[PDB]
Amino acid sequence: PKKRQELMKWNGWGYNDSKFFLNKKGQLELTGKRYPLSGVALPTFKDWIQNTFGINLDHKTTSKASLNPSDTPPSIVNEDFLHELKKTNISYSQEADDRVFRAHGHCLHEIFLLREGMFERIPDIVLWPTCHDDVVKIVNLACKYNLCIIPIGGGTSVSYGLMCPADETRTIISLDTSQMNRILWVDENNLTAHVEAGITGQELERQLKESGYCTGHEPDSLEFSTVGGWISTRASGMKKNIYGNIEDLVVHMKVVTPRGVIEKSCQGPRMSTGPDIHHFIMGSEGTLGVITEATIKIRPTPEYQKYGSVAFPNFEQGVACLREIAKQRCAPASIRLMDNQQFQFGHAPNQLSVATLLFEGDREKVLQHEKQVYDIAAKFGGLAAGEDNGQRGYLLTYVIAYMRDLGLEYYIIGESFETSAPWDRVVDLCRNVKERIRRECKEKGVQFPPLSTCRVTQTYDAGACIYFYFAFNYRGISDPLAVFEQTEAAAREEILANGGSLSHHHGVGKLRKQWLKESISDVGFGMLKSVKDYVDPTNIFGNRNLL
Amino acid sequence: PKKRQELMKWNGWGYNDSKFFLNKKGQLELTGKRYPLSGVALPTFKDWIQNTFGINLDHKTTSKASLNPSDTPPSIVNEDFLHELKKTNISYSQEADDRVFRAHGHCLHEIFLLREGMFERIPDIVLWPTCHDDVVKIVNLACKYNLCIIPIGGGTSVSYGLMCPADETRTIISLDTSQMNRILWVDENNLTAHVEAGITGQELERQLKESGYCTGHEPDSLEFSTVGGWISTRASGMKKNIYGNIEDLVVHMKVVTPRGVIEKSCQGPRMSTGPDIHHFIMGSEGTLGVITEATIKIRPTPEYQKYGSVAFPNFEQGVACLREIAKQRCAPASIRLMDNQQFQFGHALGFDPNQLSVATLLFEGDREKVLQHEKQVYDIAAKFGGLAAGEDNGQRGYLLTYVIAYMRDLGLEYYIIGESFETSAPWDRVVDLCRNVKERIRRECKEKGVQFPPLSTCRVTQTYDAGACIYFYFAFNYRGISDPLAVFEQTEAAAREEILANGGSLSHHHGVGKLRKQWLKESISDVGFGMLKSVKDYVDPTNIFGNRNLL
Ligand SMILES: Cc1cc2nc3c(=O)[nH]c(=O)nc-3n(C[C@H](O)[C@H](O)[C@H](O)COP(=O)(O)OP(=O)(O)OC[C@H]3O[C@@H](n4cnc5c(N)ncnc54)[C@H](O)[C@@H]3O)c2cc1C
Ligand SMILES: Cc1cc2nc3c(=O)[nH]c(=O)nc-3n(C[C@H](O)[C@H](O)[C@H](O)COP(=O)(O)OP(=O)(O)OC[C@H]3O[C@@H](n4cnc5c(N)ncnc54)[C@H](O)[C@@H]3O)c2cc1C
Ligand SMILES: CCCCCC[C@H]1C(=O)O[C@H](C)[C@H](NC(=O)c2cccc(NC=O)c2O)C(=O)O[C@@H](C)[C@@H]1OC(=O)CC(C)C
Ligand SMILES: CCCCCC[C@H]1C(=O)O[C@H](C)[C@H](NC(=O)c2cccc(NC=O)c2O)C(=O)O[C@@H](C)[C@@H]1OC(=O)CC(C)C
Repeated sequence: PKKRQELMKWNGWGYNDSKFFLNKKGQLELTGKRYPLSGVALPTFKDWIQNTFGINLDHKTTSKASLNPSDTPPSIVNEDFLHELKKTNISYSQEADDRVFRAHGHCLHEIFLLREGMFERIPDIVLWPTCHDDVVKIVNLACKYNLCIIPIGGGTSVSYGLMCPADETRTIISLDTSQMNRILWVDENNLTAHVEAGITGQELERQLKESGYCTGHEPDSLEFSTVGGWISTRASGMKKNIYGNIEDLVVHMKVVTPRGVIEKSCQGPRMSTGPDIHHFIMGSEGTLGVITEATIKIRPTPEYQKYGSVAFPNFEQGVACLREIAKQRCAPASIRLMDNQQFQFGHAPNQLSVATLLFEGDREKVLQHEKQVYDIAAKFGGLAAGEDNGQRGYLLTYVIAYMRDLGLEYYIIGESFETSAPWDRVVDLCRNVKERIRRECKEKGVQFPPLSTCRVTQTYDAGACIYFYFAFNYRGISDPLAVFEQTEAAAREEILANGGSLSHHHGVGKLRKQWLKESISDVGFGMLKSVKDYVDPTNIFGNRNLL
Repeated sequence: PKKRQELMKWNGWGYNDSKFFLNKKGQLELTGKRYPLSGVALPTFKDWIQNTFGINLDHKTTSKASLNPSDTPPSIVNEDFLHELKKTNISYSQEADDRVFRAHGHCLHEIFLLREGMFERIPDIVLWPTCHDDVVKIVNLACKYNLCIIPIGGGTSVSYGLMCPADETRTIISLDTSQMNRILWVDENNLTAHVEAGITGQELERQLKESGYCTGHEPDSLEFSTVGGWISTRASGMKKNIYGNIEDLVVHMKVVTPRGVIEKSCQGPRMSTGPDIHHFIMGSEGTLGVITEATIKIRPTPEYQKYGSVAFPNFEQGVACLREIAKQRCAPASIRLMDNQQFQFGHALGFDPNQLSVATLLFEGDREKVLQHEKQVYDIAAKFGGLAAGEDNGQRGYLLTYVIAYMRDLGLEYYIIGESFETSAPWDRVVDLCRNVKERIRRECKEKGVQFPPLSTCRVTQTYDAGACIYFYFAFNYRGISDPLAVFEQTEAAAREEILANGGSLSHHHGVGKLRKQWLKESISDVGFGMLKSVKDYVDPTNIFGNRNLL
C-alpha cells in the first residue's frame, strides 16, 4: 500500500494490529494474530518491567494518536514541475500523512518526536515510481527544477538516514520505492534473482520459496526493509554465516544518478577491473543515486534446521567459546551469546550467560556440525541447555521492536546499538561500554540504574559484532531526549576508544556523521566527497548522510 | 637483493639457475634444484613439442645476450631533487640494468621486446624504501619536484601495469618495495599478520609457518609477487575456496597518497561506515599511491592435505559436475577441470581418450573433514560419469604449477609464442564461452596465415556460487610470419572480444593495466569510469602516480 498508515503505525514500529496491551487478566499480551507470540499472555512480563525500571504501570504517558495537521509544515512545490509530473502518470501525493510517514526512520529520537513534537522539515511531495524508467524521469525532472531527492524504502533506518535537513530550501521529493518491487526473474542455472530494489525481504523470501529458493538474508527489519535499503546501508542479517552479508549476496546492480546510469556489463562472479564500483554504491546511504535493480544470490531452501543452546559459567567463557568456534570456522547459521541479565529476562547464577544456536542445511551435516560445536563448548564449561530452549530464544526476534513502543507508553526510553571489534577487544569493550552507560545516567540525574546489557550476535575471523541495549525510566527528568542523546553519544565514544567500529551494520546516516572522518581518515573522506561531487554535482541527493 | 638480475633472469621468468634445456641424452630438463621437477628428465616432452607445433628442436632463436646499458635512454634527473634524496639515505640507482629490470612485467609482448629489442621508455631512477616513513619522504619529494612514480613489487604484472608510458616526459621513479618486507607482527589472538607490502608470498608463508601459521593465498607467481601487488591487482590464489581471495584476506591497509595517508582507525572484522575505502584501493593498480602495510588474516597450518583426480566422459560433463559441486558448496581447497587436449599432454608425460576431460583436486584441513569432503565430491562426480583416477595422478596434476612460466621462455628459444588469459563468467555461459573462444583463436590464426593450427586449450580454474574462472592457453609456431607480435597482439584482442561477447568478464584476476583499458569504460559504464576518474583527480591531482593503468 501507498498509504502506509492504513496498515502500519505512523508513530511506532510495525503493524497497527500488533501492540502490547494489558489484558482482562492484567497481563501483557500482543494484539493480533500476526506473530507466534500474538495473543500469548506473558504473566511475568509486567513484574519484570516494574522491578527492572521501578514503575507501577499506573500512569501511561499520553501521546498523539494522529498527526496534528496544524503542526505539519506547508508543502512548497513548483507548478511547472507539477505539470510535467502530471504527464508522467507517476503517482504522487502532497498529503501531510504520506509526507510525515516518510520523514523519519526508527531511531528513538524520531519516534519520541512523532509521539510528542513535530519534525523541523519533511518532504514536500512523495512519488511512487514503479520501474527503472520512472526513476530516470524523476531524476531528470529534479535536475531541470533544482529539486532534492531522498529515497526511502522500508523506512526502517536507525541512523537519521531519511531525516530532511532543516535548512534545505529546495522542494524535497521523497522517492518511495515500495511500488518497484518485482522479482524480474529467477535464474535457476546461475542461482541468482534479478529484483527491483523496492521488494521487502519478507516478500522476497515468500516469492522465492514458491520455487524452492531463499536468499537467507534475514535482518530483523525484513518485514519492511528492502533490497535497495540493504545495499544503501550495508545490511547484515541473522544467517550471514551461511548466506553472506549484503556485500557477499549482490552480484550486480543498477543505479540512477544525475550523471547517468551506473551498471556493469557482466554478471560474472568475481572480477579484477579496477576498484570495484559496487563498493562505491554499497553503504552510499541515498547520497548518490537510486538503486533500481539488483541481482542477488539465492540458494535452495535448506533441508533441515535445528535449534540449540548452551549455558556458560560467565560471559567471558562464552566469548572465549565463540572465539574458538570462529577459529575452527564452524559457526552455526546463527549463534548469539547473551549476558546474565538477558538470561534472567529469558528465565521469566548471577554470573552465567547463555548462547542460542540455529543450525541449518543438510540433515546429516547439521548433526555433525552440532556435535562439533557442543564438544568445543564443553571445553569452556559450556553445557547443552536444550533444543527447545534455543528455539524459545529466537521467539522474540520480531517482537522486540514492539516492546520499545510499550516502554514509551510508561515513561521508559530504550534503544539498541551496535559495533564490531577485534576479538581481543570484546571483553573490555562490553564491560566498559556498559559502565559508561550507567555512569552517564547516574551523572545526568537518573533515579534507578538503567537496563544496560550486551550480547555477541555475529562471529567473524577477525572479531565479533556486539549489541548493546540501553533503557531507563525517565519520569520527571527535565529534557529526557537530551539525556538519551548525550548518553548514546557517550556510549559511542566509549565504543570507539575500546577499539570498536562506528557501526557494524546500522550505518552512519546523520547520527554518526561527526565520527566518520576519523573512522576512515581525512583522505578517505575526501575520496567519498570526490565521487559525490562528480556523480551529484549540485547535491540533488540531498539527505546529507555521511559527508 | 636490490640487483635482481644477480639471482633472477633479466629477459625471462624466474631464477637464473632454472631453465629448460636439452640434456646429454637429448631430452628436455629443467636445471638447478629449486622445484620437484628440477633435474628430472622429460623423455617425451621434445616430441610433444614437435608434433604440437610442427618444428624441430634444433634451430635456436638468437636473442640479445645481455642487458646493454647503451641501448637505454639516458637517466635525466633534476640535481636538487638528487641532493635532497642523498640526505635521506634511501638507496637508489640510475644504472641501466636496474632500470630496465623494472620497466616491465611478464606479458608475452614485453618479454619478446626484452629478447630482441628495447622499451620505448624505462624508469630514470630506482628507489628502495625500507619502511612506511621512507615512502612518505619519497612521495613528498615527487610532489615537490614533479616526479612520476611507478610502484614495483615482484614485477610479475601481466597487464602492462609496469610499463612506462612512452610520451611521459617527467623523471619516472621506480619505487621498488622489495626491501620493505617485514612481518611487523603476528597477532595470534585476532589471527592476523601486520606486514609490510613488499614481502613476497614465499617469504610470508615461510615466516608464518615457523609459528605454525599460513595465509593460504597462493597465486602461481607467489615466489615473487608481493602483498602490495596482490592488493593493487586484486589477486586470487589456488586455495581461495578455503582462504578467500585478496579482498577476503585483507583486514586493514595503509596507503601513501600525494594527499596524505589513507587508513581506517579500527580493525573490526566488518563495518558499515559508508562506501568501503579498501575497495577504492584494491584494484587501483598503482594509480593512486603506494600500499605500504596491510593486515592479513592467517590460519593455523592445515592438519592434512590430500590430492585427487577424476576423469569425465567429456569436458561438458566435467563442467556440470563443478557446477553441481559449487551448488552444494563443497568445492575442495582446489579444483581444476582441464580439457581433453590438456589431458593428452599430461598423458604424453570404456572412455574415449580424445573426448575425456580431467579434474585435479586438493583437499586440505582436518583429517576427518577431508575424508567427509572427499566422499561428497566423488559421489557427485559419479553422477556425471566421473570416475576417481587416483591420488598420485592428482598430485602430478599440480607438479607443473611453478614451471609453466619457464616453459614459455623455452618456447621462445624455438620460435614458439605462448600466453595465457583468463576470465570469469556465469555458470550458464561457461560451456559456450569455452567452445567459442578456442575456436575464435584457431580461426584468427588461420586467417592471418599461421602454418599450423595453434595450441588453444582451456581450463576451469575456480568455482563460485555465481560462476567460474576460465583460463585459456594459446601458443603458435611463428617461424616465417612477417610480424609475429602483431599477429599475437591481434589474436589476443580478438579472443578478448569473444570472451566479452560470450558473457565473460574483462578479467578475473590479472587486472586491466594498459593492456585492457580500451574495454574498461564498457565494462563499468561511463559513470563508473567517471567515478574512478574523480577519485584519481582528488587523490593525485598532479598525476604523480603516472603509470596510466585503467583510465
Ligand atoms: C527493529 C529494527 C531491526 C533492524 N534489524 C536490522 C538487522 O538485523 N540488520 C541490519 O542491517 N539492519 C537492521 N535495521 C536497520 C535497517 O532495517 C537497515 O539499515 C535496512 O537496510 C534499511 O532498509 P530500508 O529499505 O528500510 O531502507 P530505508 O530506511 O528506507 O533507507 C535507508 C537509507 O537508504 C537510502 N535508500 C533506501 N532505498 C534506496 C535506494 N533504492 N537507492 C538509494 N538509496 C536508498 C535512504 O535514503 C536511506 O538513507 C533494523 C531496524 C529496525 C528499526
Ligand atoms: C607466471 C605467473 C603466474 C601468475 N599467477 C597469478 C595468480 O595465480 N593469481 C593472480 O591473481 N595473479 C597471477 N599473476 C599476476 C601477478 O603475479 C599478480 O597480479 C600479482 O598480484 C602482481 O604482484 P607483484 O608484487 O608482482 O606486482 P607488480 O607486477 O610489481 O605490480 C603490479 C601492479 O601493482 C602496482 N603495485 C605494485 N606494488 C604496489 C604497492 N605496494 N602499492 C601500490 N601499487 C603497487 C604496480 O604499479 C603495478 O601497477 C601471475 C603472473 C605470472 C607472470
Ligand atoms: C531497539 C529495540 C531494543 C529496545 C531495548 C530494550 C529491550 C531489550 O533489551 O531487548 C533485548 C532484545 C532483550 N532480550 C533479551 O534479554 C533476551 C533474553 C533471552 C532470550 C532472548 N531471545 C530472543 O529471541 C532475548 O531477546 C529484551 O527482550 O529486553 C526487552 C524486554 C527490552 O525492552 C525493555 O525492557 C524496555 C522496553 C519495555 C522499553
Ligand atoms: C605461461 C603461459 C603458457 C602459455 C601456454 C603454453 C603452455 C600451456 O599450455 O600451459 C598449460 C598449463 C599446459 N598444461 C597442461 O596441459 C596440463 C595437463 C595436465 C595436467 C596439468 N597439471 C599441471 O600440474 C597441466 O598443466 C602446459 O603445461 O602446456 C605447456 C607445455 C605450454 O607450453 C608451451 O607449449 C610453450 C612452449 C613449451 C613451446
